[PDB]
Amino acid sequence: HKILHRLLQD
Amino acid sequence: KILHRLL
Amino acid sequence: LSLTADQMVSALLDAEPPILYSFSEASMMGLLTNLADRELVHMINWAKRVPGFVDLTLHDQVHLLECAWLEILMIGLVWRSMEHPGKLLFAPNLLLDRNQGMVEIFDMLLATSSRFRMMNLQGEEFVCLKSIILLNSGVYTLEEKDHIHRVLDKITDTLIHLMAKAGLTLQQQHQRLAQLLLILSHIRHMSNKGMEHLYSMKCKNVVPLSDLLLEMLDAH
Amino acid sequence: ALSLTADQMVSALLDAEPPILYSEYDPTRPFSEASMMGLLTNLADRELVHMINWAKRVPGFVDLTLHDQVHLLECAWLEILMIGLVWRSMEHPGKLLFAPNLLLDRNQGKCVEGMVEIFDMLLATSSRFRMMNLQGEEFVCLKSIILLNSGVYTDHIHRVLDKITDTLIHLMAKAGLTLQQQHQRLAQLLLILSHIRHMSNKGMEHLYSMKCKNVVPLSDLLLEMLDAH
Ligand SMILES: Oc1cccc(CNc2nc(Cl)nc3scc(-c4ccccc4)c23)c1
Ligand SMILES: Oc1cccc(CNc2nc(Cl)nc3scc(-c4ccccc4)c23)c1
Repeated sequence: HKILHRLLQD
Repeated sequence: KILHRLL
Repeated sequence: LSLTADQMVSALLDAEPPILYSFSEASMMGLLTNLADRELVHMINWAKRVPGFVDLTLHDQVHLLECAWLEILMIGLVWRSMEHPGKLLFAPNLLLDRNQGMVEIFDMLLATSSRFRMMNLQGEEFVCLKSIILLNSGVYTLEEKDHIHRVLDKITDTLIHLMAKAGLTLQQQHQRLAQLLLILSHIRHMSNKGMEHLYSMKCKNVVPLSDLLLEMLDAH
Repeated sequence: ALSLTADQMVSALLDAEPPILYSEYDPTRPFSEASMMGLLTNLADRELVHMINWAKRVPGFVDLTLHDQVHLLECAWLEILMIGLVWRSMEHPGKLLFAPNLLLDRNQGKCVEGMVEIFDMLLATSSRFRMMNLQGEEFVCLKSIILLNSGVYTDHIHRVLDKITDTLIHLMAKAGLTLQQQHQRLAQLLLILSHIRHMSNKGMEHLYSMKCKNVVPLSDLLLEMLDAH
């Protein structure tokens, strides 16, 4: 997935 | 410019 | 600066330009750019009838129209496409759906049309919004800036007057005013994208572009 | 979110403010076009991480799906960095405070091809904010409006945007503005957002040209953010 997608979760 | 002469 | 709100509204309504008439990839942008060139001539006459615009210097008038012209074309296009869900009425004889499209811009225009439909934008509000675009879009790029800002405040007053006259509460007036002005950010975005597209057309030197449109790119 | 009062709206936004970060500015060496862009892309990259934390604390934002959250940030991130930059440059006429250790005038911006044009617009926006005496409470409302509005056209978001409008009016009345002055200043503030959009689009085109000429390496995140435009 997009980097941004992961960062929004962490 | 054209806009000059048009105004 | 001395006009009443109703006088502001009737002046802007009176100045409204006419709607003009106009496939391959080259031929369709031929139509769009030929249409845009003819509309620009009428835009110049309209700008001269926006109250306060003639008070500005010729240099300032040129700068404002150079910055705003595609934004103004685009809000006009959205406005006349509003009663045609899912389509853009470039001209009465040139009504397009998205499959005929560019499409990135097309979709943005369609979503703006649907937003105007959603808020039931009124003709009187539309002409105020188009004058705001003209006065605002180049004002950031002393006495002449204060005059533009004083006229801008007058059009805000006129927008609020229209909403009060329509029965809106104070809270609803402020909310709808904000809703309308935020759509102008999206219009700025679409004009930016459309300039880039126009610039690529001039580089590809396939579509014929008028001397006037070529000078409008040069300014950007 | 829709149940917050105006004062609670303002308090939440103020407490969510990201920190001011430092650049990797190396004073031992002169600037080049590459090293100056390197500083700005490195800073923007580190700021984005704090941006994400902040966006999760903007009321109504966590209610959205992950895809919608991605879209809004992809659309607004550079506008948000720029309105932040303008805000913290307000008390430095003629300069842009990219970071406490990176406070530049326009002559230093000429180092990067195409940069001074964007530098001049940011300076003008900062001057506009200063002459309007923009307050921190108003600034945080505007920054949240950008997050929620810029990607919206591409009902819940609009109800939250309306609440922020209510909050701006409440702030203005609390400061003693007349009813007419309230709607005039609301319009003046929201019209600046059109200019911030414009500057973001120019900076995105500028970043793209830096990538495409191999001037500076962009992080994976910055590459994906650019790529969404
Ligand atoms: O009132 C009018 C009359 C014609 C076109 C438009 C809106 N113009 C576009 N719309 C869409 Cl969907 N796609 C594209 S791609 C390039 C343009 C464009 C066209 C002309 C000049 C500058 C840019 C453009 C409004
Ligand atoms: O909070 C920050 C941190 C860094 C930069 C900025 C403002 N960013 C710029 N400002 C000026 Cl004057 N010129 C330029 S030319 C290209 C950019 C740019 C830089 C990075 C990413 C995308 C675009 C840019 C704000």
